[PDB]
Amino acid sequence: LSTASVLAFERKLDPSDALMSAGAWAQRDASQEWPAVTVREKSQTVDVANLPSDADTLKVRFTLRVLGGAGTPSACNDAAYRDKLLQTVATYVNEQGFAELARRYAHNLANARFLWRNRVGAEAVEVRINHIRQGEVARTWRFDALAIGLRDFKADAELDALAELIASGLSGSGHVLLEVVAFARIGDGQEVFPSQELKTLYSVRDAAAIHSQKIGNALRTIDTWYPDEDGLGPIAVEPYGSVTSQGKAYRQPKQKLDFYTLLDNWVLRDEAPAVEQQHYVIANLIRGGVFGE
Amino acid sequence: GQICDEALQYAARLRELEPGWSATPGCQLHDAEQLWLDPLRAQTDETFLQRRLRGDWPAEVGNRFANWLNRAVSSDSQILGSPEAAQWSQELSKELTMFKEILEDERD
Amino acid sequence: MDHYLDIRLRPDPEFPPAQLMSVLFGKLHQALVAQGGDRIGVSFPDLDESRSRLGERLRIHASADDLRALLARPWLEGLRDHLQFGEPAVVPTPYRQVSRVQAKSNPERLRRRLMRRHDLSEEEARKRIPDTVARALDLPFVTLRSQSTGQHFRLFIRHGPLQATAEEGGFTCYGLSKGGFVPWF
Amino acid sequence: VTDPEALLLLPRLSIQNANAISSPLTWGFPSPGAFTGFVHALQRRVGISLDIELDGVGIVCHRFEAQISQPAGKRTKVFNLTRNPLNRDGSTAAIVEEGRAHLEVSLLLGVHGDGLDDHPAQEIARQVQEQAGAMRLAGGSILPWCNERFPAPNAELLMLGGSDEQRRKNQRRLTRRLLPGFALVSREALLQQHLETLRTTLPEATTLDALLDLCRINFEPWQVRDKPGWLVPIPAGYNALSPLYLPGEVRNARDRETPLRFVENLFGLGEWLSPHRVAALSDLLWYHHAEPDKGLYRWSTPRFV
RNA sequence: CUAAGAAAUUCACGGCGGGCUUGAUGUCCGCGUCUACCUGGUUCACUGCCGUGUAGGCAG
Repeated sequence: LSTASVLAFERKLDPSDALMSAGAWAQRDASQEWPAVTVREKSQTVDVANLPSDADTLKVRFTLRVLGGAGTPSACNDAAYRDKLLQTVATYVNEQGFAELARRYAHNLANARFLWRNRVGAEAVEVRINHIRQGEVARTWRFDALAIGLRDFKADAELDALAELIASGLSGSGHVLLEVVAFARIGDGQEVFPSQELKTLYSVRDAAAIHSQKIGNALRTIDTWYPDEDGLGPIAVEPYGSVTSQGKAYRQPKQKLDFYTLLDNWVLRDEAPAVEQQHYVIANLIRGGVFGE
Repeated sequence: GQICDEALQYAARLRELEPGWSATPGCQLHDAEQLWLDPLRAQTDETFLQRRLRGDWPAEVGNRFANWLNRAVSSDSQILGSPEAAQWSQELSKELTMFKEILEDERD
Repeated sequence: MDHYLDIRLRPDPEFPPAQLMSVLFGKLHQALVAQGGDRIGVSFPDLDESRSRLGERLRIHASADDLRALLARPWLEGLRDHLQFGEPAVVPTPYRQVSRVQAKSNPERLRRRLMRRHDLSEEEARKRIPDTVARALDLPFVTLRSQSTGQHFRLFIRHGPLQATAEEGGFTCYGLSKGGFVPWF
Repeated sequence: VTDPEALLLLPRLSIQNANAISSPLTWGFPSPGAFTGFVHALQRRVGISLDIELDGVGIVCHRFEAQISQPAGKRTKVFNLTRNPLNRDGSTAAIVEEGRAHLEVSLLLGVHGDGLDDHPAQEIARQVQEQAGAMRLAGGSILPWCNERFPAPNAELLMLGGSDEQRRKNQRRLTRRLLPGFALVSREALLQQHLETLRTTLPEATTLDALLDLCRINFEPWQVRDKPGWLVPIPAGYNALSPLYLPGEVRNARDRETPLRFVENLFGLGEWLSPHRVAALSDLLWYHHAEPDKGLYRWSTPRFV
């Protein structure tokens, strides 16, 4: 038959905004008096993040909670479609629980992809990941500098613990809350660049920061096998796999390798694709949106 | 068809003898929804003036034509029991798509 | 010069090639001002004059020691994972220049220039410098950050006429021609 | 009747002090026979030297203002006259009533000859546009362009040369400059079937004409019937009531080289349809064809739908 | 070669004097707008410069 006339999915892996701060190196344990990056109006209207003279490194503090329960949709019209979508995602998580998806999300949390202009040219970028369930730390994590990369993903001796934590949260059996901060040495007075509004830079109170949707977009860079090639690296999850920076929308509707074309014969026609395309459809269900007509 | 032709004739007669179309006091909505009855190029246009001065499509025009077709004929929850109402709805959708394809080439 | 290094832009899902080209060009200018000298030039092997595109390759020309010094400097730090490098090899070629083409494409800067240089008025500078003095360029460009002012500027680049032989001349701190010629291949 | 190779568009054409009456039973827009005669006169002036032919017209009527007035609470109109000079004495004796009108028409002419074969494309249009500005199109002078936004857009559009999607794009590009107008086309078949509809008592054509263009109000045994379109009565050519004559036979002819006939108007039907509602523009060209065996001398538009 | 071809509506003028529109009023009851998103088009095909002239190197 047909799909739902209206159907939608709430997002998972909730990001906040990332408050920027400036400080000195080897002060990473004491980032509680690092002054926030102030935007000033100095004349041609420019907005430059003037770091202080006694402050070289940038620390971008944000938080991330994963929710779980990616199967159940928000508001589905058809009563005969919700149960078959739940059965589809249930057989998916029963044949192979999304541990490789959680590994790739952990690798997204490894290198500071949420930093976009403030990641290039950096000497060393250490992300510090906490895990807080009651109001204090449970098992913190420190990350290396060569394991940062941008495309080299591998089973690291401690990234497997972060990946199994993200999988245990996303499974739907107890959510997690991670305070992800990132220290990076950029340059004294060098203009680190957060997001900008309609120049007007985006600013939460008494600081500058990055939008939540930009950090989420940087954090869901999972998509590897799209039919054009896979040489340049992984792109971010999108139903049509679109990328504005490269400038050409991939995953064309003439081919049936798109998300709307893969789910539609996954649930109706029972044409289950390969494990990478099932990972793609499921990772396109962890980002939400308004599907259907 | 006569209603669509009268609307097209009014839209052609409006933007022919009124060259005033630019920034001014009380001209905010006359740049996006006014893509049909829009003036020529300005005197202080920018480099990418194909979006902020004159967008190259009737972007707000299609929803307005759909809303005008929905308001001009009070369709109910039982207006498709036979093909009589649904055929008029399909003809209205086709006429709206044709008017959209015609108005898309207006900014060029 | 006789030794060239081809640094190819790996295509990036996060950034267009113009973005990484501008970042590597800024790091190249920073490495050249940290090095000094007038002997290092740049060339763009994947130039397209029709599409006004710089391509994905940056070919630096210097001696072997300058390439071997710039390989081991932190001017590539953080960009080793965005790029792909070849080896310092000998050039196989006609010669051409790599020139920066400025323009007075803004009448307002020349209006304030005439006000500062002859103590005139705004209306007299408006009559003397009209708005038709703006210069259009069909040239490719890179976008970098400014020093004294802080507004991002585009450098237009023009690859000059192909001449069979080279002339003696120095280079600027951007790898561009200030008299020098670079071999085109 | 031959389909043209090209549709030479004559632009926005303000003509003043035209003939409004144009027929013993109509008073509105001038006759389309004036337009076909205008194109034949323009052919006789420019086309013999340009080695082309000119047959049809597209009558669009961008604006139309009559010289009329509604006198003091009446449902009719009267015509504005012009004061004539005096006789041998100061009589102001004869006052014959004829109407005037100012109309902005824009014609499109069907070309047949050696348009692109031996001549350029823009130069022929420039020559015919600067030739049609020194004559009169309906009984009144063709006003030239002296105002601002200098158009001169005599689009000498080729039709039979090009692919089909490019040809449809050319038609919808030429229809863009017919933007507020209204093309006039004959509907003889519509008047015929509307005559067969009300043939229950007496199938007179002059009664089916005089009971269609009106608003026939008729209640429920409380409405007016649904308006099928913008139907107008037009003169649709002449009809002879005297046999043919010799050139020098009939006293006081216009010239003694062509024969004379005593004729009488024929009243056909017409519609003012928008130029978007036609498939091709060459469908709405007015040609005049004659059958000198009988008395019919009829202008019409073939392929009007 | 067009219901073709042709055409001066002119001169003058006191609208004007008056006036009570008014009385009264119950708008009522009730509600799920939801989910997602890289502004890094150039918020000016820039900005003060060695000579009033284009010839530039210090966060350029």
